[PDB]
Amino acid sequence: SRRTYTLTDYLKSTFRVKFYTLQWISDHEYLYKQENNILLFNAEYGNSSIFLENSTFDELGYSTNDYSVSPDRQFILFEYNYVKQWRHSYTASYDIYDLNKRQLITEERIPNNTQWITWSPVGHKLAYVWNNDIYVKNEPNLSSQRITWTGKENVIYNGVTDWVYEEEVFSAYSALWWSPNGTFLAYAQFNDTEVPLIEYSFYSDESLQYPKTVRIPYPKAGAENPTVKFFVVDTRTLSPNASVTSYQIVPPASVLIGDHYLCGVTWVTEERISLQWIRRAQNYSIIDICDYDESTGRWISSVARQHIEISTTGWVGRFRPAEPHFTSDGNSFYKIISNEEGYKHICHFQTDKSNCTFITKGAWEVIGIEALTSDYLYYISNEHKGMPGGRNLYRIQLNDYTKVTCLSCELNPERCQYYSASFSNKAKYYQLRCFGPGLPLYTLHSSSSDKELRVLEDNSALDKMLQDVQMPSKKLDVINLHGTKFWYQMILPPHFDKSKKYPLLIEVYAGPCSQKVDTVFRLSWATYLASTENIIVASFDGRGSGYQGDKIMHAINRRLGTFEVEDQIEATRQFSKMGFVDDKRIAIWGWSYGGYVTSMVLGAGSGVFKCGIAVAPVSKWEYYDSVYTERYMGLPTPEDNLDYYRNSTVMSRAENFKQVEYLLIHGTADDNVHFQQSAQLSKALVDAGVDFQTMWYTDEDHGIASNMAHQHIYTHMSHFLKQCFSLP
Amino acid sequence: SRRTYTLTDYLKSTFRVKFYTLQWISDHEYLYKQENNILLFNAEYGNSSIFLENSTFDELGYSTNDYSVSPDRQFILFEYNYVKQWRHSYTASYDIYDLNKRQLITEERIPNNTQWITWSPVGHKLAYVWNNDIYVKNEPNLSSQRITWTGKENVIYNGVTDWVYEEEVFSAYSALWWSPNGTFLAYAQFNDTEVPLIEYSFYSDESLQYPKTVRIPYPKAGAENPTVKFFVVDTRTLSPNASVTSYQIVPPASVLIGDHYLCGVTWVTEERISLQWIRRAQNYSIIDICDYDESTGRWISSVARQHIEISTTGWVGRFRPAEPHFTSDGNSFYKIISNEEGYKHICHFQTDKSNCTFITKGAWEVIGIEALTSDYLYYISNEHKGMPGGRNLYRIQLNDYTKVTCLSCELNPERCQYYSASFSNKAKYYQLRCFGPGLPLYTLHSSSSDKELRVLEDNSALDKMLQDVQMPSKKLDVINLHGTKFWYQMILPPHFDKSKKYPLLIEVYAGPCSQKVDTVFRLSWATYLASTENIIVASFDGRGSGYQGDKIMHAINRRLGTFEVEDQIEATRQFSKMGFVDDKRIAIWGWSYGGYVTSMVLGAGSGVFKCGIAVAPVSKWEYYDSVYTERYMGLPTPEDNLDYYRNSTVMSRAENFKQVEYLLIHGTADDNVHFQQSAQLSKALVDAGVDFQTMWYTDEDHGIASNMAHQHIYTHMSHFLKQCFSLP
Ligand SMILES: *[C@@H]1O[C@H](CO)[C@@H](O[C@@H]2O[C@H](CO)[C@@H](O[C@@H]3O[C@H](CO)[C@@H](O)[C@H](O)[C@@H]3O)[C@H](O)[C@H]2NC(C)=O)[C@H](O)[C@H]1NC(C)=O
Ligand SMILES: *[C@@H]1O[C@H](CO)[C@@H](O[C@@H]2O[C@H](CO)[C@@H](O)[C@H](O)[C@H]2NC(C)=O)[C@H](O)[C@H]1NC(C)=O
Ligand SMILES: *[C@@H]1O[C@H](CO)[C@@H](O[C@@H]2O[C@H](CO)[C@@H](O)[C@H](O)[C@H]2NC(C)=O)[C@H](O)[C@H]1NC(C)=O
Ligand SMILES: *[C@@H]1O[C@H](CO)[C@@H](O[C@@H]2O[C@H](CO)[C@@H](O)[C@H](O)[C@H]2NC(C)=O)[C@H](O)[C@H]1NC(C)=O
Ligand SMILES: *[C@@H]1O[C@H](CO)[C@@H](O[C@@H]2O[C@H](CO)[C@@H](O)[C@H](O)[C@H]2NC(C)=O)[C@H](O)[C@H]1NC(C)=O
Ligand SMILES: *C(N)[C@@H]1CCCN1C(=O)[C@@H](N)Cc1ccc(I)cc1
Ligand SMILES: *C(N)[C@@H]1CCCN1C(=O)[C@@H](N)Cc1ccc(I)cc1
Ligand SMILES: *[C@@H]1O[C@H](CO)[C@@H](O)[C@H](O)[C@H]1NC(C)=O
Ligand SMILES: *[C@@H]1O[C@H](CO)[C@@H](O)[C@H](O)[C@H]1NC(C)=O
Ligand SMILES: *[C@@H]1O[C@H](CO)[C@@H](O)[C@H](O)[C@H]1NC(C)=O
Ligand SMILES: *[C@@H]1O[C@H](CO)[C@@H](O)[C@H](O)[C@H]1NC(C)=O
Ligand SMILES: *[C@@H]1O[C@H](CO)[C@@H](O)[C@H](O)[C@H]1NC(C)=O
Ligand SMILES: *[C@@H]1O[C@H](CO)[C@@H](O)[C@H](O)[C@H]1NC(C)=O
Ligand SMILES: *[C@@H]1O[C@H](CO)[C@@H](O)[C@H](O)[C@H]1NC(C)=O
Repeated sequence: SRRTYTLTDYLKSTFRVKFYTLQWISDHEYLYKQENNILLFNAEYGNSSIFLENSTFDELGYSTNDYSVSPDRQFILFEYNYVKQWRHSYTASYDIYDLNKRQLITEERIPNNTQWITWSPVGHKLAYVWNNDIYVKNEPNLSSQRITWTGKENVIYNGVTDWVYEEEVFSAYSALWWSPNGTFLAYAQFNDTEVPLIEYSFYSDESLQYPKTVRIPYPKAGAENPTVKFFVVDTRTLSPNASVTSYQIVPPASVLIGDHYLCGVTWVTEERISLQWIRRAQNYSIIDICDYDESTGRWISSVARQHIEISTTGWVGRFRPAEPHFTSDGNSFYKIISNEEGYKHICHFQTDKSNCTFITKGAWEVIGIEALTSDYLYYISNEHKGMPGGRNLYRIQLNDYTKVTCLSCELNPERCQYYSASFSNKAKYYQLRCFGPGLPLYTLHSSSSDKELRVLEDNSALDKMLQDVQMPSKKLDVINLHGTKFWYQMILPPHFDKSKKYPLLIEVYAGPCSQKVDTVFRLSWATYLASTENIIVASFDGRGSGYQGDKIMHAINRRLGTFEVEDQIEATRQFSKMGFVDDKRIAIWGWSYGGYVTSMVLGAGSGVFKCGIAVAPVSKWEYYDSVYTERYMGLPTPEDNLDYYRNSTVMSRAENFKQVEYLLIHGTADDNVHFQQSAQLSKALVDAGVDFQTMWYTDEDHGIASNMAHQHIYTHMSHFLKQCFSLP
Repeated sequence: SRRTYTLTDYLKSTFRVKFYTLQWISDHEYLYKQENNILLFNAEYGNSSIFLENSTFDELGYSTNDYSVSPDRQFILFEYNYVKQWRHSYTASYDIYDLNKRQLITEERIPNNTQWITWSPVGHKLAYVWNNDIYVKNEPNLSSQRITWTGKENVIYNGVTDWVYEEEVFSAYSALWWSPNGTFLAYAQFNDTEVPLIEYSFYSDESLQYPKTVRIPYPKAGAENPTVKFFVVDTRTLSPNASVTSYQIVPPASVLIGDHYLCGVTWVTEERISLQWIRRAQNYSIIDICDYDESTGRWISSVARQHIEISTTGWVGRFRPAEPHFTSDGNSFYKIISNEEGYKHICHFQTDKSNCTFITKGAWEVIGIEALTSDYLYYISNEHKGMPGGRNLYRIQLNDYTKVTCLSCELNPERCQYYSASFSNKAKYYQLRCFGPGLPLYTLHSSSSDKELRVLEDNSALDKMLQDVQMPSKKLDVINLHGTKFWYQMILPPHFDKSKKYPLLIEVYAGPCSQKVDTVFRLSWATYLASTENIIVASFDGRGSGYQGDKIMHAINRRLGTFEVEDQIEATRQFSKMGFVDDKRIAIWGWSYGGYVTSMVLGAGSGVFKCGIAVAPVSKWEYYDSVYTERYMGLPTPEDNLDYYRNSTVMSRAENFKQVEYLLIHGTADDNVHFQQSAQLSKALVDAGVDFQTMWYTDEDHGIASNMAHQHIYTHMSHFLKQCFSLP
């Protein structure tokens, strides 16, 4: 009877998955925009009430908003006219609306193309970056004070990151931080003067007669990296006829020595800030906790307050060293690190002592610290049921590491095994976000009573919608490789036959510290491949993956393209041992690093895979950026690791592609994995006499994210997989 | 029984078609390279002597790619270190060899990276371009003397064409012209200052960490074109401590009025030069025969000596206006222009009388004037058998235009219907080149008795091989469209069997004045397609084609992408309704203009074609260069032809692509038809939700001619074709 999940279902998001985004604005109240009106919900009394109606969002372009209400609740910031740039970065326009007089501020408006804006932590101060320079507004109707005058396109960024810092270090565009009471505003300046430029054509609209050339300061492996400086402005003296009072905090000697990176900024107190630096190698990190000298206005550093974290078996942290979470008095902090066993656990440090005390242990890892009060610490880990692909919220008593309780494990054990949490201030309440394995579920809770104050979103609407369709099922199991058990998952077609034979599709990412296998509910292209095309879609996290301890994650240090690729084969090999797999029809695919591994596996000449598809794949690590590549492969010089760079390019394996049907896809405007990568790859194959297929996407970036492109690629990839599989 | 001409035979040229390349150097002697020796033959006598032993090459420390002997037979130029640029342009290194003392002149050498070099018509002077400047060397062993100082990269070219003059007007990279006795040295200077730059990426070898951005001053439709200046230099006063004596010849005012092009330079005598200019709108052209004034050094022009040529139905010439052929004395010249009946024939002009007299007439055309003596004039036309796709050599008596003799018609009426010739210095002898339909045949003839002195090359070898292989047959014929007789050709598969239904592939170019239907013998991809895959390959010349009169050719003036594509469809539709054609399997493919035409047809929704391949297609004329585009479309403004520009793009037909299988190939380093053109086309298709196949070629250009690429694209297109035709 009932239907199957169709490609059109997937491409037209006909089966919507709802979520519940809120914005805490006190230890017990939060804002939520419904339809278009911001409502203020009180978590302590359960009552709510419109904060400002739908009738104030005057569309000044096309669509609108995202909002930000000043901590003092006297003003509200409205963003619209959003112009996307890189992954996190973009420009937009802002309008400040007075919540008192209840009028839109027209005098001293915020510039068109602001790159970043933000309220001070308290009161209603503003600090924004426009044309790479920092400006501050003590009042929404006053004139801003220019803080920096060095701003310069493609060269000097003040308050916002350059391309590589946005992407591989901060995972954000923002590079300014207000101090708790708004006394100080800290920021970072990036200098790209010596950073080479990546360049590519961007054809624009059909009517543009000459293509334009995009130029971006992008450091590829080995290249000259951008430098950085850090400053702390004392906003108290900001006046139109006064000078900007500031101080430059320089990194510690152990780091100044050579090329380094600024990777973390944490305000401990108004008089204390914490900076986290890392040498360019990324196996030596350090935390420098600076104190404000009242009598001189300078932030003094101290050996007693510095904390070195290093890695002798790989790199520090997962994707970057863990951030420290300071206590209120700032005299001590907690930060995740690797223990003697190689597992990521919480360690307790005292601001001025170098030895710490782990407050957790186990054959599991703390995913990240979430909230900290004077009595408890709330964190996320994959301990529960020993599944590295699960996430639960836990609370541990600071005065007895014995009293640890799981606050989410048994709320809905079958439907919910993957949470993320969002606490209020002082952490007296929290939103629980459940992403699977069952339909997503958002609920609010009290921290004291641990009770479920209410259901914010249950997706019951999607539940109905789905009971009428033949959904596939997702199973997570285990196989052993090298005496170790690695997890895998398979999306199984509806009424999963049994011993009958189905074509297999490995969906791989496998980048370092990644995790493709999990209990997150997803409605993806695989869902359709299984439900409608009856294709099994497996995934496997072998060596290099994360969340299972450094032993597994650092297996690929300095040798990407080896184990993670090899394990994808060994596992698919076993998958074919199983009787429901049609070994004559096994394919593989992946995007980005998944594109790389897809290609490397297809280039292995293992005889196991029939066809593959790589999308925006890395092909030669020397083409990728410094921060990411150098973290796992070191420098591409003969005195360092140039050898493993050389033998891990996809081109080196071109002759074997003759044994498989290959589909290579890239977006011509990929600022991330430059189209260049695929250009050098197809050339090698051409030189090698290998037939394959191609698909370029004019002006699409790393995401091939436009609607038309999105639908095109999957439709195009679908026909390919079906052809290779002899499917109608 | 016998094998078939296989795809591999075509790609690796297993079957070589020999030819014979000689260089005349007198009226009875020509140079010929044999087994790497330069031999000097003697016409009539037939004997030959070693002019330079191949042992001379081996002593040189490099691969001598080309040679040139001084007209006085004392020196020989050795071209090596060749480095191709555009279609004609390229730089090289040169060594001058002293034939008398048999040494390699090693002092005051020619610089490396020479853009162009050439001997004076007599003696052994040299003129060369280097760094966009002109240098003159009187003696091989003496310092050269600089002539221009303005030469600047991508902006000022002295003695060599810029991108657009090379490709569109001169079909050459040289812009130098020695006078008959080498007294003067005429040269054009090109200013690209205000011409926009086309920018694209060149990836180069894998080791290149960052791609290189290529930039060419390239004028696209309606854009600022480069400007030009002509100059005659009196080399006699050339001395290190002396300025340069030069006069700038400006075009007649009727042309100077606005944007113009210099499209011809012909020396008549040592004191008379003929320049040919054209207006940006190529429907007005004028010849200005200038005389040297000994008392001033000026080159004076006179209204009497000016001949205006214009078209009311299209543009002047076939691609450019025919060039004037002057008489020894210089008082009269012969040039091809259009009849009052629209047919291109030879008109006799008086150097100072505005009227001329047509010495030839009919419903056929003269392709070109080959030689001119004081009694006879030799030309090539397609009159024989009223076959527009044929070529023969004719001789006409200047004293009586009634006696015309066809020198090639009856030499091999069955094997040779397409010739081209080469005459000795005074036309005392001529080499006839027979390119089809039989195997190419080169022969030597004496202008006196017109008897065949000997067979230079008959390809007897090739003839022996092919008899042992099932070669397909090529039949030319006619059909009627719009009440006219348009020619076509079909490469029929071996042992053709009317009654049985073959798949049909239409190979099309269709560019204005083009000719796909001819009698030239060609070992092509179609040969393989028909001999092996049993697919019929046909070509059709409809409206817009050339060599059939202006009424046919100018039909698409100002409306490119209409009648000619419309004529391809009507024609196929007829072939479709024939018996031996399986209308359920008809494809069409093409390159450049052909690619554009293939696309416009596929997107016409005429339902005739199943699939199509487009290689480096034009997609929107505003993207192509001005000289060529503006010649058939005029200017892309609302006051001109902007409207036919607008509805002639391929994008505007993107939707109809939902009805056909389409392959889109394009070199990413195509400087001629920019990649942008396909980039824009795919984007349109993707935005129209249409699925198609793509294939980019890293760094290949318009010809996609590297040996590896060349093979890949034909193997690729072969697969695609076989799929679509349901062929195993
Ligand atoms: C430099 O030039 C000399 C010519 O003086 C080249 O010698 C030629 O070498 C070829 C190959 O060994 C000879 O070809 C032979 O021709 C006979 C016909 O008489 C044929 O039966 C054989 O099958 C073979 O093809 C050729 O006779 C000989 N010189 C002549 C008479 O043309 C020499 O090869 C050249 N050196 C190089 C490497 O360029
Ligand atoms: C690059 O070369 C290294 C060195 O040979 C390869 O490492 C070896 O791989 C083989 C086959 O998988 C193993 O049996 C050896 O034990 C490895 N030796 C060492 C020293 O590690 C590596 O696999 C190659 N990597 C790529 C990208 O092909
Ligand atoms: C090439 O053409 C440019 C104009 O496109 C010439 O530049 C002009 O030079 C004159 C005198 O040097 C100035 O008065 C003008 O202002 C310039 N025009 C512009 C807009 O640049 C240039 O001189 C030409 N080059 C040569 C050597 O002929
Ligand atoms: C020579 O070509 C020009 C350039 O196209 C002709 O003039 C244009 O004619 C079209 C219509 O045919 C008009 O739409 C344009 O506005 C005209 N532009 C100009 C500058 O006149 C011109 O008529 C042709 N000369 C002749 C009469 O043969
Ligand atoms: C561009 O638009 C013009 C105007 O409609 C088209 O010209 C006419 O096309 C129809 C269809 O062939 C004919 O019946 C008319 O005789 C054409 N002539 C004119 C002047 O109207 C033209 O075909 C379109 N070109 C393209 C490439 O689509
Ligand atoms: C594709 N996955 C591509 C090539 C490997 C690295 N790639 C990225 O896009 C990364 N920048 C992803 C990423 C982002 C942020 C962090 I911290 C870590 C990885
Ligand atoms: C493809 N054939 C492309 C688009 C039409 C013009 N094209 C060219 O490549 C031409 N530049 C070829 C050409 C060159 C010189 C003359 I005179 C005429 C045509
Ligand atoms: C909720 O109701 C209480 C009264 O018990 C009131 O003090 C408060 O203002 C209300 N808060 C909201 C969010 O409406
Ligand atoms: C504004 O909110 C109301 C609900 O109170 C809703 O009915 C209306 O459609 C919304 N208009 C929009 C889309 O801004
Ligand atoms: C940026 O760095 C360059 C050195 O590469 C230096 O000359 C310049 O002063 C720096 N700019 C700033 C504002 O720090
Ligand atoms: C700041 O200086 C400007 C002119 O330099 C002056 O108009 C203004 O009054 C000064 N600010 C104050 C309030 O002193
Ligand atoms: C950190 O990495 C560098 C660069 O690869 C290496 O030379 C250095 O010895 C490492 N330090 C360690 C492992 O402590
Ligand atoms: C042909 O050329 C040779 C020199 O290679 C010469 O000896 C001979 O006399 C010439 N033949 C005649 C008789 O003209
Ligand atoms: C000019 O010629 C004279 C000959 O008298 C020579 O001595 C002088 O060096 C020359 N000057 C140059 C190098 O232009």
